[PDB]
Amino acid sequence: SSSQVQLVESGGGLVQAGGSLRLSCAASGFPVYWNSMYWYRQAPGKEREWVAAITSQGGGTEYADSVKGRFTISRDNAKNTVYLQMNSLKPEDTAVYYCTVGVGVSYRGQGTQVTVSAGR
Amino acid sequence: CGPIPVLDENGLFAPGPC
Repeated sequence: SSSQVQLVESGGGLVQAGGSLRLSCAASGFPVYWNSMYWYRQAPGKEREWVAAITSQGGGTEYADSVKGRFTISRDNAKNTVYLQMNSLKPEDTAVYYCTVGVGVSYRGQGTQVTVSAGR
Repeated sequence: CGPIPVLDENGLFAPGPC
């Protein structure tokens, strides 16, 4: 049942530039270890932007150039959750972040709002 | 609250929201 597949993102919020955030994508209805998964972001008006991917099994991880060295994607196979560690946050990182899974049949979460402000 | 054992159709548990 495709219905049983669920992705729920949390961790978003307000944070100052240079700060850090940990996003969680909690998955149910399927095992995260066996399914490549992706983080996307979407700012209003601008087009959707792929952020990172974690391949099933040991296939590794990949990152968009804008985030290389700043973000880390990881996976907890037991808890069936995928994380996005966000460090050295800039204002251009403001967007809705959501996770997705699936080839041919794609599923996605609603997203979690991340706002990065500049400070003194 | 991290996932918990949720009863599936097959009478077994799978990760789900708590």
